[PDB]
Amino acid sequence: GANKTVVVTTILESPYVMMKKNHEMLEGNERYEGYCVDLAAEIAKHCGFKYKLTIVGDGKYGARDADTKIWNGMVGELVYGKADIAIAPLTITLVREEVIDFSKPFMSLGISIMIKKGTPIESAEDLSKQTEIAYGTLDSGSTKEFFRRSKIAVFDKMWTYMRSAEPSVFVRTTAEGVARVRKSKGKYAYLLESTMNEYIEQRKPCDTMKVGGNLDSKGYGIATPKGSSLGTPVNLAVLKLSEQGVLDKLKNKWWYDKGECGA
Amino acid sequence: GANKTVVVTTILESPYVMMKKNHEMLEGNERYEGYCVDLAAEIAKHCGFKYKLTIVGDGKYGARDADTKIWNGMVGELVYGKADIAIAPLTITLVREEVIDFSKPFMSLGISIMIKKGTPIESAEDLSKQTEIAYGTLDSGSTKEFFRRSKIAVFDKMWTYMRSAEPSVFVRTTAEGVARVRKSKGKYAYLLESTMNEYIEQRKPCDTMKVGGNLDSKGYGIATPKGSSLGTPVNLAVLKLSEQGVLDKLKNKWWYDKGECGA
Ligand SMILES: O=C(Cn1nc(C(F)(F)F)c2c1CCCC2)Nc1sc2c(c1C(=O)N[C@@H]1CCNC1)CCCC2
Ligand SMILES: N[C@@H](CCC(=O)O)C(=O)O
Ligand SMILES: N[C@@H](CCC(=O)O)C(=O)O
Repeated sequence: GANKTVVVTTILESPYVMMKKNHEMLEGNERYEGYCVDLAAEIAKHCGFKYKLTIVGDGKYGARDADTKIWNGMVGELVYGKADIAIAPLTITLVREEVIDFSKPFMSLGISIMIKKGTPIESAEDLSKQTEIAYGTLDSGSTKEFFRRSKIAVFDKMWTYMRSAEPSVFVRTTAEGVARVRKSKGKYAYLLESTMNEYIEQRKPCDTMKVGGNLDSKGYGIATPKGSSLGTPVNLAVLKLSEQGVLDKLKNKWWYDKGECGA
Repeated sequence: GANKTVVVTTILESPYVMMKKNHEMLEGNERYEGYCVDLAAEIAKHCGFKYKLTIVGDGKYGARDADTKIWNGMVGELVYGKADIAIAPLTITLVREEVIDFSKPFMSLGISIMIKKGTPIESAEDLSKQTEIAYGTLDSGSTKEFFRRSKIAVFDKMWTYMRSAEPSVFVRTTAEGVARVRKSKGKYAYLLESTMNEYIEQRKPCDTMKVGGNLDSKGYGIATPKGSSLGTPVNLAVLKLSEQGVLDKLKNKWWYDKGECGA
């Protein structure tokens, strides 16, 4: 029927969506800033809809429980009808593609290694061949699943270690993973997406580093419930924004214009 | 109805599809080798179909004539019903997305600069600010369209030069562009996709080089006629192959295992 205000699910993840310092001063969409806040505005303008940004209730990206088969996170909010679109750093994966629609990618990324500066690790192979430096991933996301399902020798070796490590090497939020790298004196390395790694690398106190090549190559897509009428126009908008250079401009805005660690 | 032999349109473009040295000895799909030959085999296996590789009649990727509105190339072969699927380095673009279906990307690329080794050019900006070194693109493709439609200062400046340059800076095939770089003594630079640039860089006589960062960021997708039943299973196959590491393995096979210029 007639156009309705679109409910957008997203996640507090820097620099994609961040609470403005004075958010209690503010209301609605104005509380938030970042790459995905800007992207949401652009997509909405190019598709002719009004929208409401909402932070996913459980603070998760989206995973399906093996027993209950229930989806959590942003994927859950789409699947169960709580939100109309997810505009966030949501990784395109096979298991998700089967239950939600994805746009063509608006940003590329790969799994990558974050270290505290001076940590004697250059690669995944290096991590896998030692035990003094612990390492882990975010839970309820595509990185954890990557290791869990990998049949590649090095990554299987890493997963075999991570799943049984004590204390737990897994974290609830990216900020938690970063905090642990920073506070563990080089004895913890964090496996996270290159995009987030490269952002943090240019933030004070300038004490972390991305090392080695990416472990995989993929992208984030804008997600809609399977068969939603929003899917087509949203996909065209992403392609138009890409071709206009708008996506590149926004990356510059939120990553390198935000750089606090020099050149 | 019942499963039918799938007609695959593709293009002779190294290392994606190449005629085996002894092709006149061979018949059908066995005449060809390369990344997209291997990908076609994998996609067909994972989707449960039989197929016939065919080289696009006009040797073009696909562009729409401004007057007649007729599509040429591989895109034309899909649009007019001559082929069931395109498995090739076919760039995902807005204008194409509106007339054909694309899988999620199976390979990333960006527009890039090829020079003869020793050419005093480091960037697009460098090319745009001089006239002694000519430069151009392939015709009937996404790179030419990129420059034609760009509102970005440097690229508009480049397009303004390229469209009126004499003699023509445009070429019919990638091999032609490469031949011209190689034979023009540093007085021609070629604008082509990073994937093709990086392949040629590792081929004898080892006299070309990719310089500067990419001008854009995008990907190739597997294409089907709009609404075709093949689209869904093909897209899942691409994601599965990505997640299994098969796409990375095939890239290594055809780019770096094929490297003739040392380390
Ligand atoms: O192909 C990719 C990344 N990418 N994404 C995927 C997957 F979709 F997640 F499966 C895969 C790859 C590569 C390897 C195979 C699987 N990236 C792609 S394709 C593509 C775009 C962009 C992109 O990042 N977006 C650019 C990056 C900079 N500005 C926006 C933009 C529109 C045209 C098609
Ligand atoms: N982008 C990931 C979350 C981050 C991670 O898993 O490292 C996802 O969509 O699940
Ligand atoms: N991949 C391009 C062809 C190569 C180019 O334009 O540089 C296309 O699909 O049109």
